Amino acid sequence: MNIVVLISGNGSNLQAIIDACKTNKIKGTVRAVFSNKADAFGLERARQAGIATHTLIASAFDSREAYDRELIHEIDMYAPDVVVLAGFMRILSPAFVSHYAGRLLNIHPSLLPKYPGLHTHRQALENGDEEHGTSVHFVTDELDGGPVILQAKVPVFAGDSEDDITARVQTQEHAIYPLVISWFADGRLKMHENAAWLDGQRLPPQGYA
Ligand SMILES: Nc1nc(=O)c2cc(CNc3ccc(C(=O)N[C@@H](CCC(=O)O)C(=O)O)cc3)cnc2[nH]1
Ligand SMILES: NCC(=O)N[C@@H]1O[C@H](COP(=O)([O-])[O-])[C@@H](O)[C@H]1O
Repeated sequence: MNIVVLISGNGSNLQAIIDACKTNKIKGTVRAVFSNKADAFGLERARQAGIATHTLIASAFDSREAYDRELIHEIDMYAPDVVVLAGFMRILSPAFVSHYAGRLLNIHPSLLPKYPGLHTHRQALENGDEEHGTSVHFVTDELDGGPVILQAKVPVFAGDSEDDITARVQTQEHAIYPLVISWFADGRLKMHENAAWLDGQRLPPQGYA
């Protein structure tokens, strides 16, 4: 099974996917890593692991719809079974999402539906929430609002800075994202429009395993 992952930055979630694949905890392999950022450190992590690297700068493209068609064109050389967003900072257009319908996955750092945009850790901190988290979901047109597959909650404390909530949440991501990609790789996980289905069971809105 061919996985390609899209990144915009450090690549710590990418690294976890590579390591799980390597130890066959995921029955499948990362064929290519795409970045929209030429300085993304995740590309050096891909490179050291011997995966194909591709940077595709949108300055160059004149239109959203246009950038996304070159990106579809290049991804499909690797013939992906699943494409996974892991830190990719761009809204994907209806066409992209329509093309990878059912096999497009993302990790969002909030307990969805709660903070469906950017700055979610700072929102948790400023609203004085007890509990923060992370959510793995199927990507849909609706920004950060496709069916949730698995969340992991985290405590937010008191003398807690954004960096502390951030690193605590990232720890959970590194454990639950390889795990839902292996349920996908084993044929367990499916979307049947707007619903996520694990082992034939329609999952509830907040996910769960
Ligand atoms: N269609 C779609 N659905 C999704 O649920 C989705 C999930 C993530 C959502 N992640 C993010 C990450 C960064 C930005 C971001 O930088 N947004 C700015 C810049 C414009 C752009 O994203 O292309 C903005 O104006 O919101 C947006 C969403 C990636 N694209 C998706 N695209
Ligand atoms: N909705 C998009 C988004 O903000 N995603 C977040 O980007 C980070 C990338 O980490 P990494 O570069 O170390 O993998 C991840 O922590 C992920 O939750």
